[PDB]
Amino acid sequence: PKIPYPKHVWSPAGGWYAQPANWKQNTAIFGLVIFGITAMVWKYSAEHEVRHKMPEPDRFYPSRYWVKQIKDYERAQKEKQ
Amino acid sequence: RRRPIEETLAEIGEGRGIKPPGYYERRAQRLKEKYGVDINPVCADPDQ
Amino acid sequence: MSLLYVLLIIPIIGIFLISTIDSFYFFNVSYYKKIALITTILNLIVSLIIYILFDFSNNQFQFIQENLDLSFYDIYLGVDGVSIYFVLLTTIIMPIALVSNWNSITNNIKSYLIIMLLLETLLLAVFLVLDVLLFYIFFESILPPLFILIGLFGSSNKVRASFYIFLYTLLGSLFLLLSILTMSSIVGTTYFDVLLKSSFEYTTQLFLFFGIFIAFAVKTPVWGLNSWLLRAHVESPLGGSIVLAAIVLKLSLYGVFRLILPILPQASLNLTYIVYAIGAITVLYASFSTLRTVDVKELIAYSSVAHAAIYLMGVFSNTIQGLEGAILLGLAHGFVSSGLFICAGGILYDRTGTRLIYFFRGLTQIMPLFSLFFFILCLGNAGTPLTLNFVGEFMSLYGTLERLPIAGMLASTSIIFSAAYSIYMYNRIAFGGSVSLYFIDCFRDLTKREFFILFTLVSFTVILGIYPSFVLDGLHYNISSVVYGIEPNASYLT
Amino acid sequence: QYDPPTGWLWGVRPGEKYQNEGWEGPFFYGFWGSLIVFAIAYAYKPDTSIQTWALEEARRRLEAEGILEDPN
Amino acid sequence: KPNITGFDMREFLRHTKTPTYDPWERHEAWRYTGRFSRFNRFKGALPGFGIATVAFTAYCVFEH
Amino acid sequence: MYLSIIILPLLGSVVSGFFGRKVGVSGAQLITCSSVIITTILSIIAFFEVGFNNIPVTINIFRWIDSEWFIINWGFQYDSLTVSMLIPVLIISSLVHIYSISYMSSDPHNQRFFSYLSLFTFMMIILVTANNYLLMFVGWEGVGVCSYLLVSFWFTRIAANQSSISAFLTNRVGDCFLTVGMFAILWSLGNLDYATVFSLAPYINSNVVIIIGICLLIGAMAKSSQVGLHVWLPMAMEGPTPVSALIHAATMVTAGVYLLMRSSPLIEYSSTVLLLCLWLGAITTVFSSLIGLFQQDIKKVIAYSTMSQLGMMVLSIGLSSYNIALFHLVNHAFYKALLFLGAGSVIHAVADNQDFRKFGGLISYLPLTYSVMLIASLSLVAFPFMTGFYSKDFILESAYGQFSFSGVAVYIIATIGAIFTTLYSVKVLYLTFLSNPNGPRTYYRLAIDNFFSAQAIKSYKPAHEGDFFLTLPLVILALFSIFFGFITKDIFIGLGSNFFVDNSLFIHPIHEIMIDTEFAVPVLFKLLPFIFTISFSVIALTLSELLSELVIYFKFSRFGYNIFGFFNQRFLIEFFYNKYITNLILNLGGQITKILDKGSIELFGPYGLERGLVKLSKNISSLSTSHVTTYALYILVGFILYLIYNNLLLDYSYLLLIIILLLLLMMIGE
Amino acid sequence: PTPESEAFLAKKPQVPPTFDGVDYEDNKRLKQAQDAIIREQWVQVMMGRLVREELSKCYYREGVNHLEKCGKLRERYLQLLANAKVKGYLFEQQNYWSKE
Amino acid sequence: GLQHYKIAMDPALVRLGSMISNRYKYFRWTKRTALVSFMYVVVVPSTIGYLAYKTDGLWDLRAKRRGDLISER
Amino acid sequence: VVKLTYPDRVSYPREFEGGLERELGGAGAVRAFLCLDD
Ligand SMILES: CCCCCCCCCCCCO[C@@H]1O[C@H](CO)[C@@H](O[C@H]2O[C@H](CO)[C@@H](O)[C@H](O)[C@H]2O)[C@H](O)[C@H]1O
Ligand SMILES: CCCCCCCCCCCCO[C@@H]1O[C@H](CO)[C@@H](O[C@H]2O[C@H](CO)[C@@H](O)[C@H](O)[C@H]2O)[C@H](O)[C@H]1O
Ligand SMILES: CCCCCCCCCCCCO[C@@H]1O[C@H](CO)[C@@H](O[C@H]2O[C@H](CO)[C@@H](O)[C@H](O)[C@H]2O)[C@H](O)[C@H]1O
Ligand SMILES: CCCCCCCCCCCCO[C@@H]1O[C@H](CO)[C@@H](O[C@H]2O[C@H](CO)[C@@H](O)[C@H](O)[C@H]2O)[C@H](O)[C@H]1O
Repeated sequence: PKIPYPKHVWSPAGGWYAQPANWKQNTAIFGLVIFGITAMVWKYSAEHEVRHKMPEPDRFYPSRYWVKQIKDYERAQKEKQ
Repeated sequence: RRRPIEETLAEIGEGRGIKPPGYYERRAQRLKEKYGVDINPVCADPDQ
Repeated sequence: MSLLYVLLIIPIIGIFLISTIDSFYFFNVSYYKKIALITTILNLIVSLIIYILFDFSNNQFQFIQENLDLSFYDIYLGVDGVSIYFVLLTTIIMPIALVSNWNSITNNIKSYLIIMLLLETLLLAVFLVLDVLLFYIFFESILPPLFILIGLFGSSNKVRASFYIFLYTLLGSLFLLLSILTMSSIVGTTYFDVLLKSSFEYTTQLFLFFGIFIAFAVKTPVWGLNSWLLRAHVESPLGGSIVLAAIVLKLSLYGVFRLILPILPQASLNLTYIVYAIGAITVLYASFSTLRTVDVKELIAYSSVAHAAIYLMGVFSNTIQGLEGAILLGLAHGFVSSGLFICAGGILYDRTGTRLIYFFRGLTQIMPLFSLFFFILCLGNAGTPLTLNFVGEFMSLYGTLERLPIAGMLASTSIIFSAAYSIYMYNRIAFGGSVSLYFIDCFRDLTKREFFILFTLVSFTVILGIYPSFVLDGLHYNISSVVYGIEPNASYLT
Repeated sequence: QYDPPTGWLWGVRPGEKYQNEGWEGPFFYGFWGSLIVFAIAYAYKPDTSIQTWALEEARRRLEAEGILEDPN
Repeated sequence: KPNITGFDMREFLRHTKTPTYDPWERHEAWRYTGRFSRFNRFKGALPGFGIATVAFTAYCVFEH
Repeated sequence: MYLSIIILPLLGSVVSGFFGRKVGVSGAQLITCSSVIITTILSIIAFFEVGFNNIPVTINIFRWIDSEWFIINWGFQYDSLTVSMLIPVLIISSLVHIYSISYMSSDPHNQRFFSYLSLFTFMMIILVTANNYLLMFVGWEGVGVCSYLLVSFWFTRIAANQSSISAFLTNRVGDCFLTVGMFAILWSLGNLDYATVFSLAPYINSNVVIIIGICLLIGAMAKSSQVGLHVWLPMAMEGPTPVSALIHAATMVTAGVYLLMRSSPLIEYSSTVLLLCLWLGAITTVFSSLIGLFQQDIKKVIAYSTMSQLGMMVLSIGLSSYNIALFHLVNHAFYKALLFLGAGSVIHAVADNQDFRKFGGLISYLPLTYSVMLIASLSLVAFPFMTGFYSKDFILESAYGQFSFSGVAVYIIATIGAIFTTLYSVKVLYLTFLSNPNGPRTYYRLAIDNFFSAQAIKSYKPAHEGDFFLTLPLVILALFSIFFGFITKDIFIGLGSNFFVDNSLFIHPIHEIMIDTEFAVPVLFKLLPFIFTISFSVIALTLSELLSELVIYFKFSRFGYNIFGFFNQRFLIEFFYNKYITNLILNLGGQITKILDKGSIELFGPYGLERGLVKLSKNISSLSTSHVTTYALYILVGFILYLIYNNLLLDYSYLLLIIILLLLLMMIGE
Repeated sequence: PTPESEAFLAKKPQVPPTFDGVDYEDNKRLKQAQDAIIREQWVQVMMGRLVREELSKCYYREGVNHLEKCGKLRERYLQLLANAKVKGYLFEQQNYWSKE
Repeated sequence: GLQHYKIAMDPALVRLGSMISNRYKYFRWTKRTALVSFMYVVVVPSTIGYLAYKTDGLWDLRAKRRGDLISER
Repeated sequence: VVKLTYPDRVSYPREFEGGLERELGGAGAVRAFLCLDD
């Protein structure tokens, strides 16, 4: 049984049992605004992460695909003989 | 406006952030006379 | 004319307009309120213009006007990086002070607005004047309009409360007057630039200290002496309480960077152990009795005593860190104490008409938005990281410890006991059961006015707590001229 | 099964609307607007901090020593 | 000397056993019988032990 | 990526908390859960990336506190120790969210609950990824706020309010000492970045390490609930069960231990702090094993079992084998969180009842719960070849491995802790599943036998098992509780393993014991905990079931009535703190308020001066009578005194005595 | 060395950081003396900041081997930590001290 | 000023607050009140001040290494 | 009772060549065992 509650109370987190009908549309919109903020934070990390050791050419290290310091090293290392 | 350094030291005393030139060598003496321990801080650098 | 006089004249122009509009019309009181609020917006606009043009590492007073017409008492207005943020706090606070108390005054509305517009002038002055006798003049001109702000718009015990602040603040300020008068007679002036050059003899400085400290212990206030604050900061109207705690309490915090640190250094150094003992005691005795207070507004007032002790111990550390932490904790208390008087004296007392904590319980169930802001404000009062209050306490306590390690360790008890009073009050009012049974009918949650002044004040506390360098960059160079000391290999260079 | 969302925001019942008291006008345009304009201008304000100055010299003193590398 | 109440610990502890006759005997009969007999009680205290033990013996003989 | 791990749990919390209206209960649950799920994969990747390649990651974003010599950055450093901490933190957060989709399904306020869960995860990330001690302190305080917000989630229960104040202020006590210790580092070294503190520690004054070490120890034990500041961990079980699973027994308690493992390249330079950590750890293992044996609540037992394992980890730190405690730490969060989730299922399956006395049978009704919970108890007791066997029993043998008195003592002491651990773990599995039914009959009525005629459609409630969101964690957590010890026992234990070679766990070559613990210990002490566990388990089952009369003779002996109530009452510690410490402070506050503020301060001040002066002036104005004859005499009297004064050349002091003596006579009436 | 920035000319002290032979009633000279002592103390403490930043990179670069490879940086940083504090000018303004 | 919402003002609790606000009018100098008024105001702060006097500049942790002493005096 | 009867150590402190004095912070640091007393 659901608790009785006053219906005049406004709460940013819904209050009691609050689910809107349009919640899937609101949820989807919030997903993109999150995914956009995370994308800005990822491009920040890629360009500001600092490593003093460099990954081996053959071992799994997916950071090699987005981090400038590493990618600039392997591009320079891809120049010899 | 200015006073002889010795004059101010009498009222306040050397120490409490007032470290007049030569405070460390004097402190060496003061600690040796009281504690009886020779001060010899570590180099903290393996070369020279 | 100088741009620092424009800060003074605007509230003066605003008082004139409030008194001369009814002559162009039985005009509404709503139009009285709009004029006073617009005219405090302009001061804030100007004050930010002054801050953009400030020079963060200049050792000369800035925005000065060359007078060259000497008299006996001449206003000299200069801004310095140690005084700029006190001015900015004043000009941000006074619009919220007006908006907070927008529907609660109900009578003598013109007189109420004219006092606050008068107060903003006098409190702006006290940070802007370049003399220590000029400083005293404005530091004590705020006294008559505050006697009337409490007796006209105050609560039940308003008459005794207005006598207490006036007479205590008058008495304590007259021991500061005797010491200022001695300094002027010896030096010939009280203009800052001529005093800071001059070095007083140790015995004279030991007797000027007894006189500037009697005043500031009366105006901090320390525990033995705070009986005026527990009356005045409570019986006063909401707008009175915001100015009294955020701004008036800081007149002596900024008055130690001018009156003690640069001109009486040997006294400050040799007597610090007496200050620290007093400060440690008021961190304990005030914390112990803030637990047992049954008046919500009085509980907030008592919290200010414990906070002020931490900044007083910081300004007496002879360290660059405790000095900046003292200014930051002065600013931090300004925003946070303001919000908790808005919660105590301006929302519960608006809805319940009582301040007794026995009638409140479980206000989260019907006012969720009040609870959210009340908890954030309560955590800043508890000195929690991410707020500007935490930074001010961390740096204040550090310098207290580096200077005299035992008193800093007793001052650090605050960390435990500030948290205990703040959470206990919050838990009793918002949480702590269900909506209380003394509430016969339901209570509405925050209005759009109440939301946006709490939101504004809370926002200042967080963003300044994340990036305090907004205020630290101005302080570093100017604060670096109130430290007293030398190091053996860095001093007396050739 | 979830209930519908509800509440009177600002105490405004679903029929009518929030009546403007007076403060809203200057507080939203003047008070806050002054802070946004202050924030926008604060970006272009030159940095006169003592540290930005002390860093540039202190780098040059360390650069003479092997402690910091000199580009030249 | 015994108390004015007839209670005593020694007789209290001696009676701490399954009573021969109980006015509530039928009402409480369920907790100790059927699904709740001792065999079914610990029938599944070790769930996979039976399946694993025979399976492991298959592994052992596989090597030889 | 690394700075995205930090940000995702924060972002989901904002949507759920200040935007729960817009997304709804389901919208919040998906965003909160999925955002934390995403962070978990990013951190699984970061483990292979940082640890398995020995590539520490640095990032610095901006200044936090910039005063001269004090520059604290909003900066993060990913190293070998960091990525070890994240894996339990993020998986247990990820699974507890999924668990909570069904546990809190009937609660009115889900958007607030799931928000606090995301907020809690953000703060542990901040705690373990900071560059400096001060940003570490943001998460340290942050998780403290998040704990208070979740032990008090049902803020209408006064019990919950009391336990949240207790969680808050007991943790704020260790905050004071941790801040005092942080002021020692700034005073001694000018900065509090980790790299600075550890690069400089070997040369620092030995007595200064003993100040920093004893402050970082006192603060650590407040969060890790060691023998002294531990009163709050039991009380945290007021908040919902999934909070107890993540925060109060798998992640927040860990921050106390992580502070010592992080500060290892510093506190190894004091034997005092290590010989203090050692005993503080051993006292708590027995202090909390005895208490849990005597509790009637499932969660109070499992909370006191958390405390015993925490005491083992600090034992390992004082033993100076840091990598061992980092192993027990990661391992414990798997089989501990499994118990709470498992015991969370049994509480939900009945009536939200929590008492052991009213649970029985329920092994048939809850088949999965018993197995998974016995998966956990076998590793909690460190049954051979469980995830606990590779961590818990290595501390015991490494304790004896350090051939000193203190090492042998804590072996004996912790061994007793082991035997009482096995004892209350039998108490849990026997009472709730293997016992005679003890609760009401509705817990047990099936539909096979027909007990109803006109209401057979409803009114059964035969303690059903939970749904998918309830069981999928338990089964996954149990799969960890089996294989995880063996699979990582080389990363952490090894013999000469170089996982922590970035100085994340610096052990001083004057302390190491691995070689001795590998070879010196005899087989008897190497194997002894297995014998005790296999001996007292069958004994305990026999006493609890076969011979169900001995224990009551003990309880109703007077000697046993007292020993029972000494432990059930938690060593009387709460009673003494609440009466002697807490209530002393309230009466001190009352004495200052009543006797001084409203008393002697006002009697010796404004109210005293008011009362005296008004009486004084009434008397003086009683002189003024408008009688010219009396006025003339007064003028002549005042004339004579002037002539006497300025002709006898009397001492000026003689005058003031008269003047002051006169004023007092006007104070006196009649 | 690094070229001296344009912003590093308006704030560069023109005077030796002392008070010897400085008339106090000449305010501009006295204020510039004060400013010259403040900036030397600040450059000294920012020199430590930069060495500490190098030490940090050396620490994370060498890992276990930090105890042998970063000692020169350790020595410089530990010298600045006792030689440099920002102590102000107020003591030096009000006292004259000489080598003799 | 503004009319507030209806409160079941408790006759008991109102007079309890009216007791506290007026409490100081009845404080007397007894042997008990002097003892508390002497310990809190004199003894405890004098005791704190004495420790603050005797430990002033006694210890410095700044830059001190092994072989050096924390004590400055 | 543990103090009265607890074992003597069985392993001699491991000898390091040179004390690893260069790998622990020079002479101004605590160094491992090297041809000393027991
Ligand atoms: C050094 C002196 C002390 C410093 C502090 C100075 C405080 C000055 C207060 C403001 C001046 C007096 O303020 C004055 O209040 C009276 C109250 O009767 C107002 O007078 C009016 O009040 C109400 C307002 O609705 C009218 O209905 C009434 O008919 C009329 O008398 C004036 O419009 C206002 O200007
Ligand atoms: C260091 C010691 C402190 C330094 C100086 C401090 C002096 C402060 C003491 C002022 C005493 C209070 O001053 C006096 O208080 C009483 C109330 O109590 C006021 O009396 C007033 O309040 C009462 C309340 O019932 C009403 O009858 C009426 O409004 C009025 O008579 C007087 O108007 C005021 O003259
Ligand atoms: C932390 C310390 C704060 C100190 C604040 C400043 C103190 C001011 C000094 C004088 C204060 C007045 O001091 C006070 O004098 C009045 C008389 O005037 C006395 O008042 C009373 O005295 C006796 C009781 O002792 C009564 O019987 C008498 O009826 C009454 O006059 C108080 O007992 C005394 O304490
Ligand atoms: C966070 C703030 C920290 C700073 C404030 C507290 C600092 C405490 C520093 C204590 C150590 C100071 O320096 C310390 O002086 C004490 C004085 O008894 C000495 O202590 C020793 O004294 C005698 C010899 O006189 C010894 O026989 C005795 O075993 C021991 O007590 C230490 O050998 C010395 O190292």
